[PDB]
Amino acid sequence: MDVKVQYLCENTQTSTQEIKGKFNIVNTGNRDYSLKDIVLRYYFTKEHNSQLQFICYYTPIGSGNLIPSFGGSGDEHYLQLEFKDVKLPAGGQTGEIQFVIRYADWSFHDQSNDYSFDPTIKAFQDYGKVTLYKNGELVWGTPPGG
Ligand SMILES: [Ca+2]
Repeated sequence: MDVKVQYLCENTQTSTQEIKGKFNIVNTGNRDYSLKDIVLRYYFTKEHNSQLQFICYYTPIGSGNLIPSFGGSGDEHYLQLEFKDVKLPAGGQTGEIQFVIRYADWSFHDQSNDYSFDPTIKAFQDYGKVTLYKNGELVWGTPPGG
């Protein structure tokens, strides 16, 4: 009855320099939004202190309209996506948001200890391990320990 996330996994290897997959944010409710009001989080544990980097090679909403950051710590750590003011109508969707998370020094992740990693999902499906927040509330998904 509100926005939700679909996910698929591209890089399925435990050990990799790039976490890689796609998101799709679908507005299933009756209210149009601006994406500027929506926060997405993909939870993963960082194995290194090198700078973490987000890269989106394609999305229909334009990659320049994404505002990536990293937050939390330990088992609460995540990639966060925020957005510029891009309207997302009721019934609409972003379409694919490709994502890669890598280190500036090209260090290897261990994905096996990442809460949001699911290598068995190769086609988009509604996915509760990536969260959305809006208006200070959790509106989609379950965060770690949540
Ligand atoms: Ca990890």
